[PDB]
Amino acid sequence: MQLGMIGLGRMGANIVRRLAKGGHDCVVYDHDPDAVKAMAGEDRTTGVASLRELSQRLSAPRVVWVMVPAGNITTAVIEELANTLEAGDIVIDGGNTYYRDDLRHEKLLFKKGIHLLDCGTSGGVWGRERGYCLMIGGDGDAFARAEPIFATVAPGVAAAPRTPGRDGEVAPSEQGYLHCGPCGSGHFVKMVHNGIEYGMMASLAEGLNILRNADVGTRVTAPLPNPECYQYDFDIPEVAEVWRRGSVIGSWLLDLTAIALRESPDLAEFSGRVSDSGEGRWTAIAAIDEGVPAPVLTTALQSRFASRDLDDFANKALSAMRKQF
Amino acid sequence: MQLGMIGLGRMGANIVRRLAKGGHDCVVYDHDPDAVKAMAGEDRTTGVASLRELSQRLSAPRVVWVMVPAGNITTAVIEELANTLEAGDIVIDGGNTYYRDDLRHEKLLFKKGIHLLDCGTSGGVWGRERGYCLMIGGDGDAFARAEPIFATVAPGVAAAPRTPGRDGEVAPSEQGYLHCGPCGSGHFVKMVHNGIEYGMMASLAEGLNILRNADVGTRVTAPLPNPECYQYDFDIPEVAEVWRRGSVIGSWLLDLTAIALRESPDLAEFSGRVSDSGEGRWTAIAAIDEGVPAPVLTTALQSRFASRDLDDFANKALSAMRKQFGGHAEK
Amino acid sequence: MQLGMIGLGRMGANIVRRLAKGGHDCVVYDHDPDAVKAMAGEDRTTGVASLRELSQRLSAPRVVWVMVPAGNITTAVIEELANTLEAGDIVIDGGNTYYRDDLRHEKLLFKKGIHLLDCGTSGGVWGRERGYCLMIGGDGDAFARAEPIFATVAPGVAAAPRTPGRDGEVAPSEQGYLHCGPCGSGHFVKMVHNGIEYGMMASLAEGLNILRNADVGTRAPLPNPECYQYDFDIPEVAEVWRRGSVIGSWLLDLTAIALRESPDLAEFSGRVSDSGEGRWTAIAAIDEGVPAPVLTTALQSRFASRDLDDFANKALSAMRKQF
Amino acid sequence: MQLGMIGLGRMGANIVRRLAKGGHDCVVYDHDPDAVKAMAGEDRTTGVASLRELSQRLSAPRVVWVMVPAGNITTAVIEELANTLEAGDIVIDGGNTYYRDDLRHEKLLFKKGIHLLDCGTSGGVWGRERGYCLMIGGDGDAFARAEPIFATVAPGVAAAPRTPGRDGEVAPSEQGYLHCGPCGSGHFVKMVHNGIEYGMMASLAEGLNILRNADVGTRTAPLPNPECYQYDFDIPEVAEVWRRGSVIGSWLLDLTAIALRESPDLAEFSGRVSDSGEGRWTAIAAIDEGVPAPVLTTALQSRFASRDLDDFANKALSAMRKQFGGHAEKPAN
Repeated sequence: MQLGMIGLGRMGANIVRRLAKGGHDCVVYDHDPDAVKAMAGEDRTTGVASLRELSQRLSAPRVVWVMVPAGNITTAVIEELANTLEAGDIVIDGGNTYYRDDLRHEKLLFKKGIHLLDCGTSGGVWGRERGYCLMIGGDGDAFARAEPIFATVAPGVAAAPRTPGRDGEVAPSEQGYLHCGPCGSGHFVKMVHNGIEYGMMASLAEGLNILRNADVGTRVTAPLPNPECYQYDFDIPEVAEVWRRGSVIGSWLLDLTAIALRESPDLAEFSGRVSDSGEGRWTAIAAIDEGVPAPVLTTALQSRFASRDLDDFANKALSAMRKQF
Repeated sequence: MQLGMIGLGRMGANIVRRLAKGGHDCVVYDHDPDAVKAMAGEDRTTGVASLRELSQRLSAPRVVWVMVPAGNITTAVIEELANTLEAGDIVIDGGNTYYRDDLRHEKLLFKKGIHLLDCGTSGGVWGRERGYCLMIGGDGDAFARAEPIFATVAPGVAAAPRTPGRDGEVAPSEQGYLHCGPCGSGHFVKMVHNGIEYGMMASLAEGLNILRNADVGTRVTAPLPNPECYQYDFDIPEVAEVWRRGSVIGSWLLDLTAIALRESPDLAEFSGRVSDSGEGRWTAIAAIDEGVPAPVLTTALQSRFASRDLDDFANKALSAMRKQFGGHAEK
Repeated sequence: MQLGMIGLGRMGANIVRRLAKGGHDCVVYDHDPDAVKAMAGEDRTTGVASLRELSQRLSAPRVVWVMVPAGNITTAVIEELANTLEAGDIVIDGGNTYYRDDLRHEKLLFKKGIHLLDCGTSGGVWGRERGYCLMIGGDGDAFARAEPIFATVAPGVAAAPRTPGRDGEVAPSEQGYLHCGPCGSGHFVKMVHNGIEYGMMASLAEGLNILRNADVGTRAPLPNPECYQYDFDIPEVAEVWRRGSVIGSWLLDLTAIALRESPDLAEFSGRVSDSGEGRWTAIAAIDEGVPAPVLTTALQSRFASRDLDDFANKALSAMRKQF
Repeated sequence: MQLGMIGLGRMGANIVRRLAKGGHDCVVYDHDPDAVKAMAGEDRTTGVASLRELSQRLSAPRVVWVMVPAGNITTAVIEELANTLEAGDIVIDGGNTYYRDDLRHEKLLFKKGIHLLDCGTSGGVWGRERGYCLMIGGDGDAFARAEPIFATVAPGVAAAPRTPGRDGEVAPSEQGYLHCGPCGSGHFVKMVHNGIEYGMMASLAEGLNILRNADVGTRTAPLPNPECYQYDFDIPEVAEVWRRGSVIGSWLLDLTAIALRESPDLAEFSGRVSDSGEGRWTAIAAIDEGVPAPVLTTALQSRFASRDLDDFANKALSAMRKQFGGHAEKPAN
């Protein structure tokens, strides 16, 4: 089965590799023409030179998948794609778009019979040999047409045991992809996956910090009562490892964290300045609009904010106040 | 090798059954003879009826494991194990003891030459099959002598693929045990293990709730701006399922969360009040003394408190303030 | 001078009665006739039953205060104030309008040349006497005209000793009112006033809660039950904190009242509403990358007090029921 | 009546001075020579430099106030006062002592017949003119005996209007001093008083920072609707406006107003914030008691990050963020 791909980075590319390698004709493209050549020289991949050439080098109805950076670069492509496509022609979007962005786009497209499918792509610099968890939202037939594509790019049921409970047969979710519901729905679930990520990383991270500083009763701000109760130097890299078998906080993020600490035992190569792509933020904003109390996820987000010195004016404020006493 | 076990509840019973089956001689004891009785028929196992009999039927040096209710039961046992065992003997506290409490137990035992190993014992009841992630603190030699036990209850390297970065032979951590350091350091890492568990769980929970209520535009206090954006009926169980492979948030908790949501889509039959160990509190008290920002871990802990209504006077003070300045009624 | 007024609840009515005693003419109206009845008797207060009767009663250029429930009911009165007014007419929105909806309300009255003064009104149900702290936005010159209103409902400088370093002439700020900037800027500052108000309330509430359970030893095992044997008299700590302490505040003063009436705050359920300004502040904060754990945590505590954690508590229970 | 003082920092002194004017006989001391000179040339004072000389210069039964640094030093001085004083006497520890320590100090001092009164003292430097909020614990009768000291060094009912509902005659509460209960009760309340301080300061600061950055729609995460965030607010004037007829009227607003008046970008100030320890204890009492205190505890945890104590954790996130999504740590602006 045949596909389009606008935008080719660390992701939009490694998509098309396990698309070909599975058994799919893929027809790639980009803005900076470097990415379109390297791909075109591998199994079942051809690098066109415009959005029109791609639609013409595909089967009607046409699947066309956009993994370009989010914001106004996404919007221009979708209002270009509008003129360069026809009816029956579904339009997957697997970049980090705000579920609400999708609402205006899918109206501009559902005008000219062009369909949108909001895709929640995750997996990263593993998603090629491990598969890319997708959370697709839109029309039920448009979805069904592409379902081939999605299975090829998911990790597949094999990736982990089936659910102690699922007797009978084996549904989308099990392999690693899901019609989440209508327009937005796709990206919405990706937001919250990211919410939980921040939360889950922060939990490990806070606990590891706790351990790292267990020795504060040797390293001698309040006057510490009971410095004998803080005399421990913890092999943080081994503690990370030990928790990998037979405990509860078993997780992919500890596996990576057990790596990163095997390589770099004091994570020196990282400064502290933690960026946030914006999906943490829209999860937090969702919670506040829904009246869902989410202090754990929203406080993981606020810790990143603080790690980039965005607490600055509040900190001057507190300093300026203490002086006045 | 040969071993003693005081306390035969679910946990202490299953350790002996992992140990005996893995070729270890296990002398058992409990307060409850019928409980002692259960571990007589079992291969390589043997009941007693006092702490002196125990140490007469155990070759010097002895290694006695204590798996009993934490606090003044752990203490009282250890206090007689000081009159029962001789010099050079070792006591394993696998219990859920406060590391600060191990600092008192260490000194009260080395005043009759008895080494105190503190073992932090995780896993649950799966641990009899899969093994118990262990965390052991105290004497480097006492550990070394007693290590064949820890290796045996441990899940073992087989349990998870080796870490990309571990070139060569198989280190103690990879078995699922570790000499974490001096006395108390096993219970300490164990504490923080639980803190993390509270954080990871809360992160999923809050997450699932944010899906649960995406439908908040459908039903219609704060005037929800742009309600049309919140009009989804999410299949939470499938969403939990799909994340299981190809996501970043893949975990044993997410697995259980997917099982739990399969059997009961809306968790309709479940409690709503969430209790807390105390390891979760200790972690938060640790983090404050060291000057470690632990907003995520602590706020998971205090979420638990708020679910047992423990935030109620605070709530009454907010409502009281509100009436004063705004004439605001409660709905 | 001469002023409109649409909505006569515990605020807008008590605004009028303050506006009056400082020699202003007021043209009241609210759905309920009985609402517009009571007022019609009070000084300089005129009981119409039509928006058009209202705008005919006013000597151009007009200025009309809108104090109605936020959301649709606010939009409804503003749309219909477009056709009820001409040009050079100022619309003072003193209700609890999301600043984003102020922008929409402004363009929609810039299409009849009607100035919007979005005014963040503070002070609650003490404001008839004590005055209302006010945070206005939109046009420098529309503000300029309405100014002598805004000083009347405000508390005036005399409400509190001048800031050390405040030399010379009493500024708008010091009188208890201020022009914050363009449209919205008024309701945006007020929004943030409420975010801070949530955090100050919660700071005291959580503190009182710690004292109330400091007797915890006399009833997750507690190490050292001898350290938790104090039965604090919360009414009296509240009152001692009023004089000579860092934490003196109006909210401490009101807390102190409430504990003198009700020492266990028995008549309050603890199910605590939030009216939207706390939420909009926390969204403003997330969008600007400003870390606000202390404010947002305080909001999340009101949600939890209404069982809005219920599904998550269920998830955690269901998880525990396995491992 | 007549009163001993040990320790003469920014606090020890200003109680002496306030009492003398209130008409009490002060006897003083603090190691440093010049500090004992400075107090000896004022009304009803008497700068000594033995502790034995001080208990001579005082008449039994006596009242000594202690205002030396918390921990080692304050315990040192209580041990030594166990010899120096005699039965029926009274110790006022007004230091930033931990309530758990007052319970040891009350045992020691009882095994020589003396009474401890623990006094939680607030106010700051303004308390010489204005007075100090005292929160006192200890033996009911030793309070009655020392009450006149407390009543003098407190601001008195005159400092604020009477609470509506307070009938009739002035309760001590209303003076700004309170017997909070038995030994420690006083320091404990002061402890929580400080937690609340952290909570109110954070709430003002986070607010100021939201105002500060309302301009972000003119100046990573893509910002939806940046037409929304185009405000350049006057933080010094908003701080000032809020002081009259609002809900967040407080001292700390008053101070923040002054600070922003002197310095409207707080540009000279560090943005590394200390905590003293009452805040840490308040957070730990709350955890011990199953009292959810996320607002106080986060105000606390916001100072720790302000001192790069979130360092390792941040590295862990950047370590995680790399491994999964080859995410790049963006440079230091």
